[PDB]
Amino acid sequence: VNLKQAILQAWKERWSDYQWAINMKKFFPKGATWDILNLADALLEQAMIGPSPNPLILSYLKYAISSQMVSYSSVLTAISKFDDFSRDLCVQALLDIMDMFCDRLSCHGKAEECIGLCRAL
Amino acid sequence: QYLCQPLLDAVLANIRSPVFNHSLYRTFVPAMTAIHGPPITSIPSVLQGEVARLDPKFLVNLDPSHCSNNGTVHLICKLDDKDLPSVPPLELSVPADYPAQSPLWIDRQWQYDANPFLQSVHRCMTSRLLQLPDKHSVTALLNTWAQSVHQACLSAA
Repeated sequence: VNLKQAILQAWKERWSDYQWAINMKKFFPKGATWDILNLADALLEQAMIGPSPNPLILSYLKYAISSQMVSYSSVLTAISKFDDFSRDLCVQALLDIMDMFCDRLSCHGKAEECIGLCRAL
Repeated sequence: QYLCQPLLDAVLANIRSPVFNHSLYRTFVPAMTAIHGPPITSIPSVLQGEVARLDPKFLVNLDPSHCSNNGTVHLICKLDDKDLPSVPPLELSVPADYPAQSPLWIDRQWQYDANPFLQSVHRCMTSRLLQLPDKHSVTALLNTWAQSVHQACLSAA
């Protein structure tokens, strides 16, 4: 259920967004709510490799954002950690992704998760 | 009727009198006493039950926000099906006196937008909820949600 190992197999054959989501669950029996795994962070690492970020990783990130069970804080921290301003394509893609899910910032869960969201913000 | 008209006439001509009971007792106690002798020596239960009796695909629970312990309750739903992808929570509101009426679904249009798959789910959802009859329950709506997700997934692939 390793992140790189599963992402490579997903990438080799063109898969729809829902099929990859269905498949990921099948790959690892204990999901652990995507916390130890840092799935949002892992996608970014694949995305920044190419000079132009591939649209399929961005679509996977969009789908992960769509589900309420993926916290917005982890995505924000992963985006902030990268920086390094190599080229305009990556910053434009990150700008579009950030523009997509902002202005709501709704968090459901325990209070310490809200505290972590404040620090991530 | 037959053989007992005099008793009916006597009773009707005697009724609503302040001393009717005294008259009846004084006229009918002694023979009866002599012949026979002495006389004889929050959350309503319906919602809890229906939640207890749902398929383990669902783990519905109370909404952390909104009011509670009233006739109207709010529930948030999550779907855990190995064969289906993840979808918006599809929260519900249950009014007071849930039997003999129907619950309503709070639409969230922006949540289901920006994806062809999710808006296909949404239009199938609107179609199915227009196809649902009156006086329906919440388990029927949850099963409709599951079946609409399955149909949308089948149509996509």
